[PDB]
Amino acid sequence: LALSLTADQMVSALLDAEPPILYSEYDPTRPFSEASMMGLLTNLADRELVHMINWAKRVPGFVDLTLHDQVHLLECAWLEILMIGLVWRSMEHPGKLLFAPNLLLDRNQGKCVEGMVEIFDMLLATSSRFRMMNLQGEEFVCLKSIILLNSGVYTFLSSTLKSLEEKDHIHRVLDKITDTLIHLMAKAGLTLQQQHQRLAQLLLILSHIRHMSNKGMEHLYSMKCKNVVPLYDLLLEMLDAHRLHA
Amino acid sequence: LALSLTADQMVSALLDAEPPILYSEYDPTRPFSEASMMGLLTNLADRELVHMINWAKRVPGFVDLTLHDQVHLLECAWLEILMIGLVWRSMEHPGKLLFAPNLLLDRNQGKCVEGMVEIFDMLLATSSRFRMMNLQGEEFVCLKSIILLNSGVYTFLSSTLKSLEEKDHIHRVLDKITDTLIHLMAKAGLTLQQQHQRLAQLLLILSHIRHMSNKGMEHLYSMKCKNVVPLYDLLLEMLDAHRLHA
Ligand SMILES: Oc1ccc2c(c1)CC[C@H](c1ccccc1)[C@@H]2c1ccc(OCCN2CCCC2)cc1
Ligand SMILES: Oc1ccc2c(c1)CC[C@H](c1ccccc1)[C@@H]2c1ccc(OCCN2CCCC2)cc1
Repeated sequence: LALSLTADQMVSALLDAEPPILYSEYDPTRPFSEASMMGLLTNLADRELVHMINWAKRVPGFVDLTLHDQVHLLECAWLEILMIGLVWRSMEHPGKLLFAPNLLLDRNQGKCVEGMVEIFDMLLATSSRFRMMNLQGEEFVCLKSIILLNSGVYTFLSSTLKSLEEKDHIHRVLDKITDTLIHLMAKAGLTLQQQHQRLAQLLLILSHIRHMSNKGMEHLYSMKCKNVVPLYDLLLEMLDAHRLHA
Repeated sequence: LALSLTADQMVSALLDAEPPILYSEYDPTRPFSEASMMGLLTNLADRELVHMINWAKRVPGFVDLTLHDQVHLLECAWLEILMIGLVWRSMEHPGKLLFAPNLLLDRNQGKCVEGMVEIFDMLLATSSRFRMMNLQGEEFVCLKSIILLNSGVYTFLSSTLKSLEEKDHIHRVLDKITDTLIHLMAKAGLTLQQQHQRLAQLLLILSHIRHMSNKGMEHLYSMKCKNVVPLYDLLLEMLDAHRLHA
């Protein structure tokens, strides 16, 4: 039961749920001139999405939702989630984006079309902002979970009784995550004022993350495959697990 | 001095700053068939922007910024600000959007191209959400001010000393607005837990507002004039006031 966790248990569950850090797939003994940067990043992102499913299923309360609802939330959120992870791992790399341990790019490497130089700079500024806030790992996992639960919660196109229950559940969990962030902050010695202030600062950054995702989606839709499985459909298949591998 | 206001003085200043509610301009004795819905809404939005300048100049701390910074924040925020106002005035109109007192549209009226039916539904859901939260007028003016100050704050493309001071000032004001929201909430009788929870719920809605603005921008850019003054430029002229009308 997600609504029964204590703050410590919420944090411990998020921390234990973290996905791995993957590597970009390229021949390191090959000229950099030769790689397609978008190809690299597309390959990486696509591998990260499988692990994002496994992560999401471990976010307390997520699998209490309907399959359809779980797909919708991921369909709305996945790009924000890739981005907040990128920005987290880039904190200790001022001026650079740590896409993977073997793929650290500066803004000059974002310029090869099109494109990214816009998104690049925005991602770097957000990384800068987290650096300046001394964002902690325990706060980061709360925020990534909040994105998962929140990004899609006002675009469910139903007001069925089931859909009211789904939303109410999501709002309860999100409330629990707010309580957890506040707890982390009191435990770190912050005054109540600084607690409310820092909570607000962190949530306000999620709106820049939304922006960045929308801008990035604009680029990705402007380059979309034709006779392909819709994302909803890829998401649904990865989420719609059997229990034969128990 | 904005940083010296009490919570009561912040609220009183925001409340006193509210823009007027304008009317759509059309011949009411003329078939509805004949109006261009986008034409109506474009005309209205453009009139509202002048008043948004006057509003913004009254948001404590805003005119302490540089002219360039004030233009940037408005350039990033203006569509979110029109939208949050729309959603506020639509609360008491379930299923309808109160663009103006003489222009209340349901989702079926959003369908005449293209387009809006997407944006329409999103705006209605946000209105629904505020209704369900019993959003208060005093909270609404805090949130609209937060959008003004926050939407553009991580896309200033400078790290000059002046630009560090600008950002620090913005963050201080935003902090003051957080304190004010918390104050409103304690004064309304909410427990501390409910205070943190409600603060987080309200700020999380700002990310849906960002989304909606981005989607709406996508539509507006897909219909842009050629030999026209850039928005930055229109904004700069309206903001770059003389003091000859004292
Ligand atoms: O950790 C990460 C790995 C890769 C990335 C990011 C984080 C941040 C956004 C990047 C981006 C750059 C330019 C334009 C848009 C986004 C890029 C990235 C590249 C490609 C992506 O998408 C490819 C399409 N793919 C098919 C279904 C799932 C997505 C996603 C993200
Ligand atoms: O209270 C309001 C008045 C009008 C509106 C809104 C709020 C919410 C967004 C609406 C919208 C509908 C469809 C697509 C996009 C947005 C529309 C609106 C229409 C047109 C707009 O922009 C016209 C361009 N104009 C030139 C410089 C300033 C903007 C803005 C908003």
